[PDB]
Amino acid sequence: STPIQQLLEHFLRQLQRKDPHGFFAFPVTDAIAPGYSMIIKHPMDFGTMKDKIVANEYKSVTEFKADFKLMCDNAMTYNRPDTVYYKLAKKILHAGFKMMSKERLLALKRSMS
Ligand SMILES: COc1cc(-c2cc(C)c(=O)n(C)c2)cc(OC)c1CN1CC(O)C1
Repeated sequence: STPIQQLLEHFLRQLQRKDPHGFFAFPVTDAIAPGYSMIIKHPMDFGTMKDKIVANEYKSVTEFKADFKLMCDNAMTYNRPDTVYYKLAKKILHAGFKMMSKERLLALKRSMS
């Protein structure tokens, strides 16, 4: 395992503990959500992101943040605002971007000197 992999696994774990029922743990299927694929063209989930970290598919924290935003955006695009999925996606989005903020990544960048 590499330093970037270790850092991405930490961010992922801290994000995964916000989803207790595992609604974002594995991909959304047409069986679980009717006509999902007709609406969501670029699907994403925590499990897909885990495989990518392991496969060393992330060159930056930005690439990781982009797949995380994608996951939350898809849940807010498919589901209406009064649903449990939309509300959880909104909360985990705000949580991930506070945790992976410019101020936090800057403090980290400066600690690598
Ligand atoms: C992958 O797992 C599920 C994902 C969803 C889900 C549905 C929509 C529409 C949606 O946008 N997102 C993001 C997730 C719903 C599920 O069923 C209640 C499950 C089943 N699992 C949950 C565990 O408790 C059983």
